[PDB]
Amino acid sequence: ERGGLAYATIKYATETTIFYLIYNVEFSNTPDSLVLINPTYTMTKVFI
Amino acid sequence: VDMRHLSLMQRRFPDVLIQARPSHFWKAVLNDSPEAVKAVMNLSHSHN
Amino acid sequence: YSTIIKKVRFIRGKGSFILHDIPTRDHRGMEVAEPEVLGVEFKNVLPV
Amino acid sequence: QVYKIVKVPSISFRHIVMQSRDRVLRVDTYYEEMSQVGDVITEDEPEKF
Repeated sequence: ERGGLAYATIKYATETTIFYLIYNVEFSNTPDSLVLINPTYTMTKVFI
Repeated sequence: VDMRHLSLMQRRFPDVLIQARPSHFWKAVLNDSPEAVKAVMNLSHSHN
Repeated sequence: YSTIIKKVRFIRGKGSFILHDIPTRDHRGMEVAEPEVLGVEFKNVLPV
Repeated sequence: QVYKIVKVPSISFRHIVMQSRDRVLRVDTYYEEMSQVGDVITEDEPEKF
């Protein structure tokens, strides 16, 4: 809320995920399952 | 033994494990338990 | 004398209070006081 | 009861083929199972951690 102790609050840790993408080749018959409308970016990165 | 090992692991890594009080350790180890023990201990700690 | 006795009665009645369940916060495994329990107000100087 | 009796050991490793022939991917199910059982952690409450 405006004029409080702080402008905004932050949760330092939230839900984070790591994914492994292997597209099925048959799904290329219907490209709508694997095509994005516009180019995008990926932000997070995790090292193990 | 869980209390002892939790204290030891807290002492092992001070930079990445935050500080804690024994009450928090006891609450955490009591939460994950068969709940007959949880119920009787809750009643006892409510009485005294 | 009525003003004098009214003022001393006000002084007596103002300072009679008992603390009960003050708000607290957990920090570094200890208990710390939330800004409103202590009698200092500094809302105006923070943004400047 | 503290332990259990079983007939077959639990699966541990599985494989994925990327339509290719020379190489495949080997993955461990134990890491996935360990990842899926946890919970969101916040520094504010040590008890949850």
